[PDB]
Amino acid sequence: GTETVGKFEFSRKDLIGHGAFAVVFKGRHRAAHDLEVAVKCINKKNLAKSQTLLGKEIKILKELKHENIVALYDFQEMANSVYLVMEYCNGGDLADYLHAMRTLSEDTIRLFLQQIAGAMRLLHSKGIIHRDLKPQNILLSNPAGRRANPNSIRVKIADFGFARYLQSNMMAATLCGSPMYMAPEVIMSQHYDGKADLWSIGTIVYQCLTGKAPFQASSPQDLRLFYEKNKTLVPTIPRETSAPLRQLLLALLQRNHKDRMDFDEFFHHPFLDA
Ligand SMILES: c1ccc2c(Nc3cc(C4CCC4)[nH]n3)nc(Nc3ccc4nc[nH]c4c3)nc2c1
Repeated sequence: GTETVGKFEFSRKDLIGHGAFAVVFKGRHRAAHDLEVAVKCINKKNLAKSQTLLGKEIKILKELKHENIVALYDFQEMANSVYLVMEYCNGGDLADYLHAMRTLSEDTIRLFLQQIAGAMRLLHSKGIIHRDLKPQNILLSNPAGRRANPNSIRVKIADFGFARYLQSNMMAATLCGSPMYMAPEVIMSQHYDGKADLWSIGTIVYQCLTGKAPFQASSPQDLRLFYEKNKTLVPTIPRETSAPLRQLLLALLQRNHKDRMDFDEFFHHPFLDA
């Protein structure tokens, strides 16, 4: 029936989410039932890798407290089980929101990107790269429910199981992330750095604007080959897109990470102001 983790409880009937490496249930605080949580647990179908990823996510999330990072309230790590008690975001993920809305207005995109940028400032200052940014890993919190403004929505980054520290004079080479949101250097099995995350942000923004990822293929292999053959990548951006947002997209969606927008440029882009 009811299972308990510290001061929190959940039942496995309340399944929120399922992946290869985690299973997520809705739960609540045992003493304040109105305080909702999401409890992330091992997926026993991939026991070893799931246990490893959840352990790593605990390590990273312990260091990252921010309004736009889904919060770790508590956790419980044992030899044969791992639980993470997470902030509950009632609005679901950005991918589903985009399906419902079809596209977002530039004003909404600005509101969401300002918030993503604030969380990315904290990762950058800590020397952490996320490596799995995609709309499914952006959660929305809508505390005001049906009576909420656009400004009311809070956006929060989730899933730090693939994140790592990267020393400023080093490069990463681990192949991870989701093919359609992976920087070209990542999917081509090359060395990469924090600018890979900036490509993924660019793809997320493009998808908000158009409803589609910017470069599509019938398979990851085919996407790799496409990136390998095309030295210049220009996403197809709708003609009515404002010039500042267009400039931002083109700077983020640079094939070559040397040419790509860097963090200081992203953080201070005028689109994020007005
Ligand atoms: C309706 C209402 C709420 C949700 C929801 N809420 C969550 C999820 C979490 C934290 C557990 C890790 C994030 N806090 N709040 N999540 C989901 N799906 C999901 C659940 C785990 C996820 N991990 C990465 N992306 C995920 C996407 N659907 C929903 C549909």
